Amino acid sequence: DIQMTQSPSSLSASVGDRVTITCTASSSVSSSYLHWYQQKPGKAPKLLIYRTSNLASGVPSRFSGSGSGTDFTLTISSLQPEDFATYYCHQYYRSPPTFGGGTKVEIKRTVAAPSVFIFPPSDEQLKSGTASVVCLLNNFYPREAKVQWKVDNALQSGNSQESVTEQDSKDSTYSLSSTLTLSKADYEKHKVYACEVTHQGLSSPVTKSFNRGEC
Amino acid sequence: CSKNFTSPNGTIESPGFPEKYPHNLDCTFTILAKPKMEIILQFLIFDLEHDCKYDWLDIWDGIPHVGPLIGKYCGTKTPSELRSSTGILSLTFHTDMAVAKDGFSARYYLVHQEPLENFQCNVPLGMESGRIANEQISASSTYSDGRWTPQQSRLHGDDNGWTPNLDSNKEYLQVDLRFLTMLTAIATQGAISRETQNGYYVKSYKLEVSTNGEDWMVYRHGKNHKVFQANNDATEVVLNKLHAPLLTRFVRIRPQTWHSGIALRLELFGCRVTDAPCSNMLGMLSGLIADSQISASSTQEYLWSPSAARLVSSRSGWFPRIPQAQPGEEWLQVDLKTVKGVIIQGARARAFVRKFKVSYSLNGKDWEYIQDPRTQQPKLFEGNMHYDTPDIRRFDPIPAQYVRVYPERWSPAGIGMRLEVLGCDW
Amino acid sequence: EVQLVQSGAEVKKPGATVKISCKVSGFNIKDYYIHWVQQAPGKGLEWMGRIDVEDDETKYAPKFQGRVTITADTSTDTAYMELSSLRSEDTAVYYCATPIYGSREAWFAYWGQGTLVTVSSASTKGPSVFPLAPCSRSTSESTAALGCLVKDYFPEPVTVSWNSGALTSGVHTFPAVLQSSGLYSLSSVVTVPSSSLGTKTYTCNVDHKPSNTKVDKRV
Repeated sequence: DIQMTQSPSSLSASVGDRVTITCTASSSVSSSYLHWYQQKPGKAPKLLIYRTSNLASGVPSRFSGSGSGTDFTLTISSLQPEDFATYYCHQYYRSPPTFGGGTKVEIKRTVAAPSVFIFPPSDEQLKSGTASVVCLLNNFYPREAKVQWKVDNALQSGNSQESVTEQDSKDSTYSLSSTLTLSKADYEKHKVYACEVTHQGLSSPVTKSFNRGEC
Repeated sequence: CSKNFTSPNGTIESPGFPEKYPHNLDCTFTILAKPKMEIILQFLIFDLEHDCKYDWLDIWDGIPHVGPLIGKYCGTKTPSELRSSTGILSLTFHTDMAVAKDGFSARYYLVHQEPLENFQCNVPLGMESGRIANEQISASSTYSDGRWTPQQSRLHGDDNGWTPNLDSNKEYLQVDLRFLTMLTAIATQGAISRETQNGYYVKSYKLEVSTNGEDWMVYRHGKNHKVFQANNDATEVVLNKLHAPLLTRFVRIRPQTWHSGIALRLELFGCRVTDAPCSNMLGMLSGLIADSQISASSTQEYLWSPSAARLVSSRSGWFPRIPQAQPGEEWLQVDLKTVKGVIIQGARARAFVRKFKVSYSLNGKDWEYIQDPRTQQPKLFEGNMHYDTPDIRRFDPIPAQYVRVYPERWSPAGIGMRLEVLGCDW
Repeated sequence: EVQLVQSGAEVKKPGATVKISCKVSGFNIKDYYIHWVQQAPGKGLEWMGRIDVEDDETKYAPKFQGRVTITADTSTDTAYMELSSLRSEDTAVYYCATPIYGSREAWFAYWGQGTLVTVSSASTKGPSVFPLAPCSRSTSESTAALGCLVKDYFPEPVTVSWNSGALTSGVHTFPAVLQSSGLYSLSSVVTVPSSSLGTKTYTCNVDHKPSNTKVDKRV
């Protein structure tokens, strides 16, 4: 078979920038047989280019491709936040068809600060006998951020789990959720529950807090 | 400049070769062969390059500008091998006044013909064998990737097959046999893509045939177009025998239905009219029977030309003065031997003869009609179904030097006819 | 407009078999070509195989040979991939794709949405949905974040939409995180104006197809 290698695997390039992804073949692929696909985070791949990276299909003009034999390229003239995806090259010059590893385009953006929010455990959940305290840090750009769970002004480090969204298609920003899962017993034991957030977006870390008693 | 060739093995080339050729030249090289001998022409070198509107080489199936033109060449491309059993093959070399080129080098062989096995006419015509050249294969179009060319349409070819630019029933694979040939059968295959491993095949097709490549006939079966059933897989060969042997030069395969794309590999089967005993073309086509020998009863328009009645070559036909004349009052006469048949053609709305009688003579003054015993009167020969496609009508060998064809029935357009006589020397 | 609609997500025990559906429609026509691709959670697109729908002429990748069977129904335009003897590493999103008719170049012009198979021994539990609303709700920021917590669900995935898919803006449904031993927990957010918090009722529609648990809750 003819193995395909996409060299750059991760690209952080800013919006309105010229980006170039390689695709390269173990053997020689006929020009007409190299195709390119775009895979948005939660979606199936879509066709971009279908012959030698030359022929684009109902698609934006910024995308170009070229090549012959071993070395093929995909080029985005003005990168845009929408264009954040994994890009795959495919060959059908000799069966079985082979795909490349993929190139994960990411976007540089001006620093953005998180809109921190804190969420008390639901009344329904308390009856279940577990209490989860949720903290959103919403529209920040530098992915790296620190969440500090403080219970009655004591930093509690156990039972803290975070999920992060992928970069937004519109504004190239991340959102984060930190959930402290505690038993009802431990929830009753303490009164003040706090979120401390450190992000490049401020020098002052953003303490956000609630009191079990209150509401 | 002109020369004649009769020796068994010979050489033909542009004047002064290996030097570049002199300007404003118009030479004719004619090869003559005895009946039962085939002319093999092979080019070794060819450089005429500058529409061949400057310098060209014309190859003629007969006398130049009388017999049909085989091809015109003006490139760095050596013409492919030719096997002629017309008995005469002619080359016309034309040079201009600018940029003398290297010219051409060629050689010929006169070989005794060997008729096939019995007088069978199921010989492969040369798609698989390469006897038909790449030049002789063309198509309406070819696929964009250029991996499915007309030249890949040879039966058992190992690299895909022919595919057109679009899959439609208006696309076709064309073969020029270069000379009028008997066609009896067609073999087709699909193709498994070398790349995708996808199997493409034609499920059904139509047959189109021509003598000049301009006027076409769809091989009809009854009163409707014949729709041949083709392959059901991409690998196995499917042979369709024609129920009525055809006489043609140009063959076109038009796919009508296909599985997932049109892919074609092809073999054509047949023989030459000349393979049968005493079946030489006596010179109407080639021009060996000159104008002075062709006469007709009547002739629409004053001062007609006698070279309009020539089978195939003529781009018109013979017309009587009366459009609608009464049967047995009109005739075409050829002055030439043993006569064993004729080839009858219509005229290029459209005119052709549907029934006819033949009369023959040694004298030119005492005539006989070929007689059907059952009728006790002159036999009534079946004519054509179409204006272009010729029909060969053989009869019991009769010695004569004068032959006449009397049209009996014809198409609504009226009497239009082109003609050749078949036979051999005593 | 050609469109392929895949089967729903399944959980299947190790060593079992999974058949998934690709319903071709839109332009259809006979002589369609269906290809199956496997995207492991890690990443990568791996070609399982192809099928000539009209003539049953499946071609399979050597990796999945012995273990994959592709079938076509001509009567209903549906193609199937059956994966025998499942593996832990077989948990992936399976896509079906078709090229355009005349393309001998076999670019995958149209793709299906994707079916998730989770090969797990654990088996299936429906989600619990709990609202996330801020206490001291009437604070003074222009916009408020509201939430919908999907706890203790197996296997993946859950679809959280908001007001029956009306609210598609300012919505973040987080990637699920495995909790406990084999329970996933996911949260959804909507950012809405604080002024409209009292006036408008916000409802998250949570769908767990792997247990037919379709649950709506008003945050």
